[PDB]
Amino acid sequence: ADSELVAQWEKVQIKTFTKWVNMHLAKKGRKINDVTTDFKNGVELCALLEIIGETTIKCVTNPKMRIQMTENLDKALRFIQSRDVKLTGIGPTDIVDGNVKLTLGLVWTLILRFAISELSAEGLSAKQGLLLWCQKKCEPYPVKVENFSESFKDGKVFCALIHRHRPDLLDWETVGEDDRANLEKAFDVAEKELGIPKLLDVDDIVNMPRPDERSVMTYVAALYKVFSSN
Ligand SMILES: [Ca+2]
Repeated sequence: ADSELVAQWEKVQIKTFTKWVNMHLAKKGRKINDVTTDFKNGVELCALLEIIGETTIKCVTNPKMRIQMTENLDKALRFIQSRDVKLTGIGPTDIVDGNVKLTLGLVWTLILRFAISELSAEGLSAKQGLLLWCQKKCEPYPVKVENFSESFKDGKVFCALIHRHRPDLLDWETVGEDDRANLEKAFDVAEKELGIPKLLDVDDIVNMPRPDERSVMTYVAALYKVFSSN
């Protein structure tokens, strides 16, 4: 049983990555509907990189020629590899033409670079550090953190992550066997008391046999920032 739910994970990852883009685009009054269509001219990708890159690359803000959109992504793809990112096989025509697997692949490289990179340690993938991070925060709690898919489905781990850091924000006696209740618990606390938009749609977690791994990691990257000892 994979083919229909692989299509479902793609829908979900589009929504989560879109909402993750908007999180940064909102810091300047910008917003997009759909990451698979809204980077096709390069403007909002250049926009996003300026915010999270702390640079002013000059893009053509209302491209009327296909040439200008393509050149927009030239400047975008240039800057990304200036920040030590390996672009597997993504060129500008792949995003101007609106390819979904390569655009999601691009955005995931930005999430990995600008949201999770701090957790890679010379032989530890950024994914490895993040999970080991959660695992050590969740030792006190009756939860297993083995992955970023099934371990996060029922909501207890999102609550432990917040509770271990800020127990005034969340009561551990109120988490139970109702996944939707726990998920709404954590996402409404993080959204009101930590500054984190609801990048995960509760429907998309409760509904599927397990969540999209890269979506969950993106929300978890956001929790990781909000808890910085320094
Ligand atoms: Ca929904």
